[PDB]
Amino acid sequence: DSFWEVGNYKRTVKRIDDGHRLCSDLMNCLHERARIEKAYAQQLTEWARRWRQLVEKGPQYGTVEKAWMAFMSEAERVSELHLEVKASLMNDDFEKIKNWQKEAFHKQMMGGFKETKEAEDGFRKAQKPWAKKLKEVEAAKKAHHAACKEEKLAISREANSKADPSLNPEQLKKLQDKIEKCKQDVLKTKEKYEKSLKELDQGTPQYMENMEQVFEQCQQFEEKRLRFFREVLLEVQKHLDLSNVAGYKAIYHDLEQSIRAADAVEDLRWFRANHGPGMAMNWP
Amino acid sequence: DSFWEVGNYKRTVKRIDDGHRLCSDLMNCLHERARIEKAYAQQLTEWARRWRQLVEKGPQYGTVEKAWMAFMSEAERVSELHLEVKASLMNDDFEKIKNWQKEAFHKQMMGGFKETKEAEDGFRKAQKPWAKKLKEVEAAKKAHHAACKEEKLAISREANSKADPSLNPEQLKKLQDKIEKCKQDVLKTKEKYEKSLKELDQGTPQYMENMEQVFEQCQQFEEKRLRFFREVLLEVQKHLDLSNVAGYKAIYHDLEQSIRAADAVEDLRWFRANHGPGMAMNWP
Ligand SMILES: [Ca+2]
Ligand SMILES: [Ca+2]
Repeated sequence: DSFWEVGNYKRTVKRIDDGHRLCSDLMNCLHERARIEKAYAQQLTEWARRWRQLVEKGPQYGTVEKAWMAFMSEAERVSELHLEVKASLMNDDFEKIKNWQKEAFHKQMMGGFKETKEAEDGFRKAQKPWAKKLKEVEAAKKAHHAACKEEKLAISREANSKADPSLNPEQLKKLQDKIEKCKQDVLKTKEKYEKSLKELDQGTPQYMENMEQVFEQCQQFEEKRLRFFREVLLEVQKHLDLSNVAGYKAIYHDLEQSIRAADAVEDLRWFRANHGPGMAMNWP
Repeated sequence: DSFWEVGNYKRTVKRIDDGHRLCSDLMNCLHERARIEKAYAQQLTEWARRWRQLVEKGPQYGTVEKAWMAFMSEAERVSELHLEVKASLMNDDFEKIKNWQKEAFHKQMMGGFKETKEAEDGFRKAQKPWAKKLKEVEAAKKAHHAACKEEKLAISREANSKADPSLNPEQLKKLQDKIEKCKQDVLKTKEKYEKSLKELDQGTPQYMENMEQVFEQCQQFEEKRLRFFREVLLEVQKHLDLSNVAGYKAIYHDLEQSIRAADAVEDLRWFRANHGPGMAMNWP
């Protein structure tokens, strides 16, 4: 089963479809990654909505409160970033691939892709001849191998009959000339076989040349996809990369500052003035 | 409403109990955030496991199959950084608060922190000599404010008892005693409501003293907690920041590298040699 075996070009043709399917796989892949990012963002948001509420209603006041409260903002900000990845993966990468797909494969009226049919017929036309001059070069192989086994009979039937009491000038003759319609026949086919075999090696270079034709045509098509894949993945890479986004760092620089603004004393001074000895008192 | 109003110290005392609850709230807050970080990593890990298989058993081959495989790596590595966040939030932040909480609030087996009573009883204590005298002054208030109306009750019995059928002198002669004896009381009563009111001011400066003495305790306790939130929050802030890890930038360098490593031309050669014309063929 080598590429040259009549009809083994099927693998090359199979690749045109694999191409379209790989396009869909990659879309699903990026889509799944998008749903995941969105899920993380949504959770961070729920957490932020939930704890901003709980902290506000709880007995925590002052700068320590704000400090605590800054994390809800941090959570919400991270969420946004991840929704940007989701957006990028979807509106950019996903749509890009979806369009490349529709622009590279076209439906055949009957069903299937034109570029696949185009390659299928190309390989047929290019192999049609060499194959014909093989179906017979294969049939002339049986006509011979059927004699090189039919000859072992005229020699076998004359050895089994050579030892029998019911022999006659006739029965003994119906085995004599048979070793001719075989011996002189085997050579008769030994030429049929040997001929077409050389009647094939004179068209073999032509056959290879035509197959290279169609094949190169397929490599050109595959090349466009392989290259398109590299371009796309490089963009998806930059989309997922939050490790270099200055905006991401800003979130935490801001977070810290808030946490530092936390001034205990001031919070205590407040409590003394609004709930402690510092309050006004109209004595008796 | 004022803090100096007897028993209003309750608020300063309730703060103690609240301090315990805030430690717990902050714990669950970090805990939930941890759950979310783990969810994300969990999800990124399934995606990678799923797509490493789909690509391996898929028709994508060559350098491009690895540029694709490179995103599963990114997924697995981002995931680890996140299980690292959870690990910190739980093993470090949550536990740190969990120690500070328990070992700072001596919870008395029966029910109630020994730190609360310390202030509860301390307040009752400092507010006894005052709540005591106030009870005297108070009782000496509705007593005099009763003698002032006691005489004005009899004066309406003498001057308002002349239009009665034949007045009996034996009565008016002593009916004027009622209106008189009253002033003898509004003489002493007025002297008590005024004497006690001074016995009240001879303790006010001492009252406030003992009172602001306990407050300061409570303040300094609350201050322990507040400063502690500032310290533990600065630590959580760090743990959340993914930028704080070098390997983070290394993930997208390694991703980019692999992708760039994708070569169309190269990948094609391989196909031609493993499925195309390049293949070896033993001709007939
Ligand atoms: Ca304890
Ligand atoms: Ca304790």
